[PDB]
Amino acid sequence: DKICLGHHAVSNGTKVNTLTERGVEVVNATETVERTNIPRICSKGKRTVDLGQCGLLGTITGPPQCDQFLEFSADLIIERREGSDVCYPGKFVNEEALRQILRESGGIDKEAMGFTYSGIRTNGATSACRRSGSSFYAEMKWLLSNTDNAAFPQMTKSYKNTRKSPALIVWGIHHSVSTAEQTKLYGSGNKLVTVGSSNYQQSFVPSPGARPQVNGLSGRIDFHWLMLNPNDTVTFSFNGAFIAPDRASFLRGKSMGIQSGVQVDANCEGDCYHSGGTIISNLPFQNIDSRAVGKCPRYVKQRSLLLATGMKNVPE
Amino acid sequence: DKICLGHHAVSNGTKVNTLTERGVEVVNATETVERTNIPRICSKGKRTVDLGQCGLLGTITGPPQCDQFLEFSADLIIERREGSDVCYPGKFVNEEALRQILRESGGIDKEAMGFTYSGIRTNGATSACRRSGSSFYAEMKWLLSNTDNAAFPQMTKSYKNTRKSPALIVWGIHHSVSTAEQTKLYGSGNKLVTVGSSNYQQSFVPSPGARPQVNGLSGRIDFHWLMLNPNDTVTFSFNGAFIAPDRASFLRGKSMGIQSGVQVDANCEGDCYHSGGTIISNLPFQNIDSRAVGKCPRYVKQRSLLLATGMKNVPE
Amino acid sequence: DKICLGHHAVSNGTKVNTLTERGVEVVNATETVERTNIPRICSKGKRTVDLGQCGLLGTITGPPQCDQFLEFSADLIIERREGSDVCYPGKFVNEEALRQILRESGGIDKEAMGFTYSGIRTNGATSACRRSGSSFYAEMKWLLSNTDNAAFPQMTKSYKNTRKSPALIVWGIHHSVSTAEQTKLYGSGNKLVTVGSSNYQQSFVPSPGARPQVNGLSGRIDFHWLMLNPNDTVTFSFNGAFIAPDRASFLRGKSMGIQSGVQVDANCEGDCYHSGGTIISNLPFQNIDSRAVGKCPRYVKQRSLLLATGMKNVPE
Amino acid sequence: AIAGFIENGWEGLIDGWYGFRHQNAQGEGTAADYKSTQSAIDQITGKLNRLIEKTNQQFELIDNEFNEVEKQIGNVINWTRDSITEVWSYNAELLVAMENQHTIDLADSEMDKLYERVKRQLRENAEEDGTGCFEIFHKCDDDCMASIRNNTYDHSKYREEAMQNRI
Amino acid sequence: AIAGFIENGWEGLIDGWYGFRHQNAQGEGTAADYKSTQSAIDQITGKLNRLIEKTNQQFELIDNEFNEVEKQIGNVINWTRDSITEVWSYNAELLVAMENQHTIDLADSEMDKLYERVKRQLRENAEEDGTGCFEIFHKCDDDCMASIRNNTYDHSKYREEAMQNRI
Amino acid sequence: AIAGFIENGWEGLIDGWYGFRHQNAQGEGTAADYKSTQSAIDQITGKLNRLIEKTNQQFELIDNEFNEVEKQIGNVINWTRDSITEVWSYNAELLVAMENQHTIDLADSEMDKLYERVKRQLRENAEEDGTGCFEIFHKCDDDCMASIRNNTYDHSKYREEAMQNRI
Ligand SMILES: CC(=O)N[C@H]1[C@H](O[C@@H]2[C@@H](O)[C@H](O)O[C@H](CO)[C@@H]2O)O[C@H](CO[C@]2(C(=O)O)C[C@H](O)[C@@H](NC(C)=O)[C@H]([C@H](O)[C@H](O)CO)O2)[C@@H](O)[C@@H]1O[C@@H]1O[C@H](CO)[C@H](O)[C@H](O)[C@H]1O
Ligand SMILES: *[C@@H]1O[C@H](CO[C@@H]2O[C@@H](C)[C@@H](O)[C@@H](O)[C@@H]2O)[C@@H](O[C@@H]2O[C@H](CO)[C@@H](O[C@@H]3O[C@H](CO)[C@@H](O)[C@H](O)[C@@H]3O)[C@H](O)[C@H]2NC(C)=O)[C@H](O)[C@H]1NC(C)=O
Ligand SMILES: *[C@@H]1O[C@H](CO[C@@H]2O[C@@H](C)[C@@H](O)[C@@H](O)[C@@H]2O)[C@@H](O[C@@H]2O[C@H](CO)[C@@H](O[C@@H]3O[C@H](CO)[C@@H](O)[C@H](O)[C@@H]3O)[C@H](O)[C@H]2NC(C)=O)[C@H](O)[C@H]1NC(C)=O
Ligand SMILES: *[C@@H]1O[C@H](CO[C@@H]2O[C@@H](C)[C@@H](O)[C@@H](O)[C@@H]2O)[C@@H](O[C@@H]2O[C@H](CO)[C@@H](O[C@@H]3O[C@H](CO)[C@@H](O)[C@H](O)[C@@H]3O)[C@H](O)[C@H]2NC(C)=O)[C@H](O)[C@H]1NC(C)=O
Ligand SMILES: *[C@@H]1O[C@H](CO)[C@@H](O[C@@H]2O[C@H](CO)[C@@H](O[C@@H]3O[C@H](CO)[C@@H](O)[C@H](O)[C@@H]3O)[C@H](O)[C@H]2NC(C)=O)[C@H](O)[C@H]1NC(C)=O
Ligand SMILES: *[C@@H]1O[C@H](CO)[C@@H](O[C@@H]2O[C@H](CO)[C@@H](O[C@@H]3O[C@H](CO)[C@@H](O)[C@H](O)[C@@H]3O)[C@H](O)[C@H]2NC(C)=O)[C@H](O)[C@H]1NC(C)=O
Ligand SMILES: *[C@@H]1O[C@H](CO)[C@@H](O[C@@H]2O[C@H](CO)[C@@H](O[C@@H]3O[C@H](CO)[C@@H](O)[C@H](O)[C@@H]3O)[C@H](O)[C@H]2NC(C)=O)[C@H](O)[C@H]1NC(C)=O
Ligand SMILES: *[C@@H]1O[C@H](CO)[C@@H](O)[C@H](O)[C@H]1NC(C)=O
Ligand SMILES: *[C@@H]1O[C@H](CO)[C@@H](O)[C@H](O)[C@H]1NC(C)=O
Ligand SMILES: *[C@@H]1O[C@H](CO)[C@@H](O)[C@H](O)[C@H]1NC(C)=O
Ligand SMILES: [Ca+2]
Ligand SMILES: [Ca+2]
Ligand SMILES: [Ca+2]
Repeated sequence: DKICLGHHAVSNGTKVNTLTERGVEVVNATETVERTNIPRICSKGKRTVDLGQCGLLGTITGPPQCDQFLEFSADLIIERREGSDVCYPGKFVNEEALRQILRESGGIDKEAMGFTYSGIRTNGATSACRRSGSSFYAEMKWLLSNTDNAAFPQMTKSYKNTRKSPALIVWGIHHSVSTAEQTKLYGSGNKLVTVGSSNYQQSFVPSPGARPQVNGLSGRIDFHWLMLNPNDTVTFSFNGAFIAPDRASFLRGKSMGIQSGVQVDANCEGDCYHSGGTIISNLPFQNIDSRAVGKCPRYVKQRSLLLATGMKNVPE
Repeated sequence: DKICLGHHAVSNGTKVNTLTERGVEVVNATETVERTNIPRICSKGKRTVDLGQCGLLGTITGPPQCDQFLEFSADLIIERREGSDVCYPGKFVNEEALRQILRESGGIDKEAMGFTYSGIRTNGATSACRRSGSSFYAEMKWLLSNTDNAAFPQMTKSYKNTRKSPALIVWGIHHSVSTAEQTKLYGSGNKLVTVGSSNYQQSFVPSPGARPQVNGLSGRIDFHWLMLNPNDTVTFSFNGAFIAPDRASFLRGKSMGIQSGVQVDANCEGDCYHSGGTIISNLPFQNIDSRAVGKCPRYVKQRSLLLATGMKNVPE
Repeated sequence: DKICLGHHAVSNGTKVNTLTERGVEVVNATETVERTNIPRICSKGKRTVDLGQCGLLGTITGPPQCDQFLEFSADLIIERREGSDVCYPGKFVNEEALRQILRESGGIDKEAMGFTYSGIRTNGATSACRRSGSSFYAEMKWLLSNTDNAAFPQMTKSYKNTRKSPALIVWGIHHSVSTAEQTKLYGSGNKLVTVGSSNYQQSFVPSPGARPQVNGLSGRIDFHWLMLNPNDTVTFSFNGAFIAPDRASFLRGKSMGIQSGVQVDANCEGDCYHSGGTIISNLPFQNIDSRAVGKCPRYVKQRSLLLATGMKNVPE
Repeated sequence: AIAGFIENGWEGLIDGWYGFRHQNAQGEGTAADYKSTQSAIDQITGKLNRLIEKTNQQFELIDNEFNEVEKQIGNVINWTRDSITEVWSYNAELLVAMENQHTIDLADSEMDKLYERVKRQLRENAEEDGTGCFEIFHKCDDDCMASIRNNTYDHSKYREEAMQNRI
Repeated sequence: AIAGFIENGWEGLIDGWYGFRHQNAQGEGTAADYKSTQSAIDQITGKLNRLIEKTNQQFELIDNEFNEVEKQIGNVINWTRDSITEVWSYNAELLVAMENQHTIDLADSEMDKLYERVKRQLRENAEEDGTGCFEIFHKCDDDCMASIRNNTYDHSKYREEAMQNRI
Repeated sequence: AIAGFIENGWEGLIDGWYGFRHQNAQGEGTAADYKSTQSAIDQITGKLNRLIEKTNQQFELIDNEFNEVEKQIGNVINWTRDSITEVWSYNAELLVAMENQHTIDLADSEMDKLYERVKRQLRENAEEDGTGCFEIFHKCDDDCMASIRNNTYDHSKYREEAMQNRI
């Protein structure tokens, strides 16, 4: 008469690794590295802005593509490959720093800067910024001499930040195709743009010069920016080639921004995104994308690491 | 008749975590994450310099606040929120790189550069740099035309580094409020400052322009620097708007620098500091401050992680 | 009558550490941190280029030292302390970014840019770039006025990138010793060089000014570069002080680059290098050099960490 | 033909991780031990609760997929990211390797504890056969078998008879 | 009413981590075993010596609390610092969890070693009661109890008598 | 004068990690057990295979030994590199410490398994002497010794005689 002690086993054992052995079979195991991707941006519970053809920096200058977003609010901001910050050719200087500020901004609130003008045209426009015909950046003013060739009066305009938050200020310098074009617009003589705050003075010179047509134009407007602090003033002195801001921007609160090439989906909830979708997982690791952002499992190199959830499998 | 084997237990057991269980009780446990802060800068055994109202970069240019420190020696250097590098308004370009060099410098030793001058004033001063009335940076010279409006002779001055260490060289460009002011000081015409070494040539233009009054002045002097190597020469060519160095600086040896808002205490010894004091601990981890510097326990997110120093507690 | 169970032991036990004890003796142990260095660059199986006196950036501009490498191919590229990118004094702006691009380039293939010229000398040369007497950078052209003092015609030259890869474009600005020298070469008047692509416009001004003689010359030619994208055009407008490219460069494929002060050895194979040689090891860690590159054991601080490969040693 | 854990596991045991298999005059029978099963499961469940953790730390883009950042900073960023990836990849391989070794040894250790507990219930009435079974040296009906299982077997009741049979 | 480690720990044992509790005609008595206590303590002390280590590596500010650095580099620095903090936070949770598992098992393992040592001193003169005690099958006075404790008990002296009593 | 593993190791055992040492009328003899040796070696070999791994990740220079990079970025690079070095230095110290503790316990654990296996072959014919040996209570010639070693000893053959001798 006899009694034995034993333990269970199965025919479907799974291999795992241990400190001592590769592929020891165990009764049960679970994956620890996430491979499963949802090819959508799971946006449920978040105020989402899909910027589409609008590039994020354009929300500040306002080319036509960005008209809907000049004062956007968002918890989650999605940039797209097709988005351009620009209508008239050019770019932002320090673009990426600025992009990063706007991605976590919560959105932006615009405020008028109060500049007005005498002795000059203010209606500079281009066929590259198309609204109801030729137009320009919604938040800027292309200042020009009162007539072709005529002298551009030396000017000063200042703006003080009344609010309790730093104001994003932006301006542009116009780089003409030829000193001859730069004279038609702003008159002959050397052109200079001085931009002074308390914690910032800098000069900018238009560098006219031939260059490839982009959109059929060889001009460039390049944008510069600075943070003006509460109670600080920014002063602008110039005799031409200046693209003046109409409005300043204040950051709303908190957001996260991503870049992506897949559809939004307001039904699924997610907190970890990457260009190709959303990683929904409690697993501690993932092998989908090293640049995933949000609250994420840690990216690892391996596709799989099985964690034993049962004992060694010793079948007969 | 019988003998039993047992082990001890207590009523005051402490909970800890293991690979398998949260809150298993053990007989004794010790903390592993340091939470205890000393709200003083424990400086015992170190030559300490509390810079007070003197900003670290001012030790090189010498505004009034920094007069005591023009040739300071230190093992430990403390910066304070109230410190300004500046008397006349402006700033250092590449400031943070330079700050980092001075924090580990051990201090500085000044050496005369040997410049002398003819046909110009050398006594440029301002009410913003107050000593016995109007004055200027101790280590620089504000060069001006010999009289109001008069022409500033084009000049060259060179200085060779005789020592076996790199010399910190500093100079400044004066940015006037208006081209009219820049003429009063240095005469009409365009102004240019060329600064040549063997491994460095660069140009600097004053950009005069209106800007907010800081201390009632709209001028700015912005400081630039370079490391001149042993046996190298630096040459300065200019016709105005130049703030010339009188002395060059050599780094003494080794120091560590911190930023802080609490009192020095030469009685306690410490090697790990942060703005709010000193972390004295052998624990391997701390949850006080992620930016702690010196020789420190590693910052972790958790407030507490108890390490069992006794067996499982199994009371009856 | 009796039987005992035992295990082996030895007199030559080695000490190791455990979670609980320092220096427990075990029967056998193996090192886990690599200390053994081979003082050669083990290059077997790789197309190696030892650049010698040629600095890596010179392969693009072609000073005499680099004549053999203007179109080099390599899997492994070795830079040396003695290498200079330069014959006429100066330097590359953004040098390190560019160096990093060329280290992983695989080498470079040059293509003519097709510029030709009228009304100017093209034969600018210097005794500092010595071939069969005075010469210049092989891949550039020092443009000068047709005769001493004479006016330098304002010019434009453009080049389009026909290939499917980005083209490395390089040019140079000449900084003369004095405005008097800059007039001899390029005539009086202000000099300006505008360099436009679609994604890049920038101005450059020669800043003439006295500075130390390097090689007996106080001139400097400083080199700038940009990546021109497939199908893009770069345009150059200038009236002097321009050092024009003759050829553009395309990166061949893949390479790794190192810096080193020891001999090449095409007999031993290696994948982990540092300035002082090659680390050949399967050990997971090394204590030779923290800046080792290639496929390497991870650098650790400790010289030794023994891993027990036998049981506790309990001798009688 | 009945054997214990030293030889191998039991495919037929589906109500539990550990069990008893007996042979008497009334035949063969298998039954799960609930306590030692649960102990094991709860320790595994405790591993899972600890390893299925979410970081509460949010990370943001420092990099740009559409418009590449300046090359120097990009190379520093990539180096940093790759270094971190090496660290986590090593941590994750180690975590799983180590936890698996521990899980396996833990389960074996519960088996041993049950065996040892029965050995001590049986006292001087049974002998270890070497395969994880006890040869019981008295008649043990289904009720005596059940009493070994539920920890109520009183070795005194059978001692006299069993010690006599062991000689 | 006397029981051993299988049941629970002893609040009354204050001179040591492990001990002996006996019951004979002269009554009850408890005494610490010094050797097994010290063994355990020294292993724990060895953990502490290893975990109470100081880094000899000095780190300096790359950041500025008073005058914020340029935003791009600041964001790279913060990302790097936060990544490192994640690594260390995970390392520290793991270190403690693992060391605690080991410490607990280690202490249990010393208890087992002592029990096993006594079992082997007693040879055929005693039986395991199942709670961590031995029923000794001969008269064992305070002096015989002390001899078990200090490892001088000679099982031959009592064998004849004990084996007879076990039947 | 013959003793087992509880006392110490055997310098004379060179054909293996574990062994048998016997004493009978024909004298003393030592022999290696192959299976338990190999088991141990293979588990160690498995550690080595896992720890002697090469990273397949390539790293490039971000830094310059000949012409020092700009100071701000250099300081960020050095900080990052030093932080990573701390992480790896801690990982490597921990890896070795932990693997060594495990290797040692593993080897001890194979010794115990062999001892336990022999104890169970011998059944009621031998007693533990306390030093890792069994006093065998019948005549055991070189052939009976070899049968214990190769796992063919049939305890029934000698039981009658051995149990009689134990009294
Ligand atoms: C006093 C004198 O004659 N100075 C000349 C100077 O003197 C040395 C040589 O005479 C000696 O034999 O060799 C060493 C070389 O180590 C001395 O330089 O030489 C300079 C350098 O000039 C060249 C050169 O690079 O070799 C001649 C080239 O043809 C020229 N390249 C051009 C025109 O594109 C080149 C350039 O002018 C500079 O590199 C641009 O910065 O120089 C020679 O220029 C000296 O002549 C004096 O020049 C100065 C201007 O600094 C002034 O006009 C004086 O009146 C003139 O004597
Ligand atoms: C080893 O084996 C068991 C049993 O597996 C199964 O039995 C047969 C019918 C097979 O032909 C298989 O198809 C089947 O998996 C595993 O446990 C079982 O897991 C399955 C799959 O996850 C469970 O399936 C359920 O199916 C429905 C879908 O119709 C879901 O909604 C349920 O929530 C659930 O997923 C099943 O419940 C479960 N069966 C039992 C009796 O427990 C076991 O997981 C496996 N080992 C490993 C490592 O996977
Ligand atoms: C579990 O409990 C013990 C005993 O606790 C003590 O007993 C009672 C009076 C309680 O009411 C408690 O208040 C009291 O602590 C702990 O060991 C004891 O720790 C204390 C506190 O650290 C020690 O006190 C000393 O205090 C003076 C300061 O006046 C110091 O200078 C001494 O160096 C020392 O710290 C005391 O030595 C110690 N007592 C004994 C008998 O060992 C035990 O640590 C605790 N467990 C845990 C995890 O804390
Ligand atoms: C502990 O001890 C053994 C044996 O040690 C040795 O015996 C004597 C002759 C001594 O004077 C020692 O010099 C000698 O090591 C070690 O194993 C032995 O290691 C040696 C050296 O690594 C092995 O040498 C190999 O054999 C060829 C033949 O010449 C060499 O050229 C090769 O380079 C190769 O390494 C040798 O095979 C081996 N001997 C035996 C009998 O196993 C053992 O490593 C050591 N353990 C520790 C941890 O120190
Ligand atoms: C084999 O192991 C797997 C994985 O460890 C087991 O699946 C897991 O089972 C647990 C326990 O049921 C699941 O917990 C579930 O999660 C939530 C929270 O409690 C709840 O909604 C569910 O009711 C349940 O409690 C766990 O999620 C699940 N994990 C996975 C990845 O599927 C499985 O039980 C094991 N198989 C066998 C046959 O034992
Ligand atoms: C509960 O556990 C802790 C272990 O963390 C015990 O406290 C520690 O006791 C040890 C041994 O006394 C202390 O070591 C000491 O080191 C100092 C400085 O190096 C030295 O001067 C002392 O003489 C001593 O050797 C250790 O510092 C101390 N740790 C802490 C954090 O207080 C404690 O004794 C345990 N309690 C009981 C009741 O056992
Ligand atoms: C003491 O431990 C050392 C190190 O663990 C042992 O040396 C090692 O022995 C193994 C084989 O037993 C070696 O594997 C070998 O790989 C090489 C090349 O990859 C191959 O050519 C061989 O035929 C073999 O398979 C391993 O390389 C070697 N390691 C070192 C660092 O030398 C040794 O066995 C132990 N000593 C004793 C006496 O047991
Ligand atoms: C940085 O990494 C990305 C992939 O994540 C790659 O496409 C990019 O080229 C890398 N930069 C360099 C300079 O190798
Ligand atoms: C970097 O971290 C600090 C806190 O350590 C925070 O105050 C600062 O704003 C961060 N920088 C950015 C740009 O988000
Ligand atoms: C960075 O480290 C190197 C050695 O690895 C050292 O020589 C250099 O001084 C360091 N950089 C700075 C800016 O202190
Ligand atoms: Ca508004
Ligand atoms: Ca001095
Ligand atoms: Ca070609």
